[PDB]
Amino acid sequence: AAQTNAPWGLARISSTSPGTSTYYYDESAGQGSCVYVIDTGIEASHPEFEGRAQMVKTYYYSSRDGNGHGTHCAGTVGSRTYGVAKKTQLFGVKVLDDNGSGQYSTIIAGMDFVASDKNNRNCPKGVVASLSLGGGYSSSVNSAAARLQSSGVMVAVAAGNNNADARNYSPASEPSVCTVGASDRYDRRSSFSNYGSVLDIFGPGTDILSTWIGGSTRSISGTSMATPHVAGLAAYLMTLGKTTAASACRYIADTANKGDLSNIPFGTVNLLAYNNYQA
Ligand SMILES: [Ca+2]
Ligand SMILES: [Cl-]
Repeated sequence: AAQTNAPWGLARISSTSPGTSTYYYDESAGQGSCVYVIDTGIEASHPEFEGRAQMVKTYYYSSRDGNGHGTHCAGTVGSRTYGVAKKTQLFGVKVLDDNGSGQYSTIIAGMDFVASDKNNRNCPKGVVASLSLGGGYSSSVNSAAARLQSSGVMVAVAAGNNNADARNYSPASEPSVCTVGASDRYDRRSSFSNYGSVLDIFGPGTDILSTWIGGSTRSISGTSMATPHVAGLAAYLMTLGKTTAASACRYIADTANKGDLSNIPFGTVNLLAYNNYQA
């Protein structure tokens, strides 16, 4: 399949070179997989989700995404126009308030929730969790992310946006999950992206167009935007049978575009998520 005039990041993950405009992908499109978006919620009614999104848990007064962030990230995972895995099932877990903030105890509880809830969902191609969130180092947060991964969920987490070593951020610094840095459309490390030995992969994160609340769309930037590219790529690759929840991060690193990014500090991977699609 090919999507012409795609958001740059979608085109990027299906090209060995920057600057293209068509997103090439197998039409299975993540069908049969499920991705939990652990965030501010998801506006499931957005036409771009086509009935494939639903809220399954909230830690606030409403399940409504009153911010937009969670809807944006969900859209990069799996919306029709803006998503990597256009036929996946999306599940929203609202651990962040409508200002985009959340307490660690709440974020932990939402991870544990997914580890259990997935046992009551039909996800025959597997389960992914996208965590476009985090703050400073916390062993308890890292342990929660490790638990979610061990339970059989492909965990993708944001590296953080401090132009600093991700070793001092959580859940970014948990080794056993997939820690995602951000790049721009010219294959530079995004100006804000964290780096370091714990990063597994880069994805597009500067000026990413996706869904927003109110049935809208907008472009924003962050390692929060890179993360759902990787989560969606994992779902896509799991539906194709190429990898599993346990092995998907490693598979994505194995198959990544290598040494194409600039301003990567020595000791950080120079690896850009790539679907290696061959019509
Ligand atoms: Ca890792
Ligand atoms: Cl709910």
